[PDB]
Amino acid sequence: SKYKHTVINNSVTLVLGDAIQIASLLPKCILVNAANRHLKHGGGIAGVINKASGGDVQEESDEYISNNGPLHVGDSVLLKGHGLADAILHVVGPDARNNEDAALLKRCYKAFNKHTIVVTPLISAGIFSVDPKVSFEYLLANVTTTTYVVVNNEDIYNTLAT
Ligand SMILES: NC(=O)c1ccc[n+]([C@@H]2O[C@H](COP(=O)([O-])OP(=O)(O)OC[C@H]3O[C@@H](n4cnc5c(N)ncnc54)[C@H](O)[C@@H]3O)[C@@H](O)[C@H]2O)c1
Repeated sequence: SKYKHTVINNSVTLVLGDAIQIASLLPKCILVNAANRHLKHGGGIAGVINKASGGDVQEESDEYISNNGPLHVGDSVLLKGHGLADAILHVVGPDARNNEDAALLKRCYKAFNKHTIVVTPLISAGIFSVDPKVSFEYLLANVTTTTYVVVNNEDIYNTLAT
């Protein structure tokens, strides 16, 4: 403890708190960023990750994109951790505002499985406007590695913890 949490299965623990704070706690982990195709970290969790790095994350992201072009929806890229974690896995969830289908979360969450310990927000559950329950279902269905799923909204936590 130290945070409110529910163990869902052998792999997944749901945590009420801040993903950055949970990632700092763990000696070894990857932190997941809920990113857009251009890795422009203007807001949401992406914004808070970038600011916690003092803009180091945006700097790196720009270099990656500048040289490699935009990601596809459902793609991910493992980049440096900038002291927040061992590395940051930037994952591009579907944006329901752009009629992108929630089923692309399968690709997002499968990318977790090659990592030993993952700390993640619910992908697409913010401004990308996927039902948190739907995002969580896709996570449980596809994630097979040790994962701390961190939500900062107690009402969302209660819904998913039932
Ligand atoms: N031009 C641009 O900058 C541009 C354009 C289009 C889209 N977008 C991006 O789309 C992104 C992704 O949307 P999304 O829904 O996948 O992301 P998200 O940040 O919006 O939401 C993910 C979930 O995690 C929660 N959360 C937020 N901060 C948290 C924290 N500290 N710890 C744990 N949980 C936290 C949110 O409340 C939400 O439930 C935006 O953050 C933004 O970067 C940006």
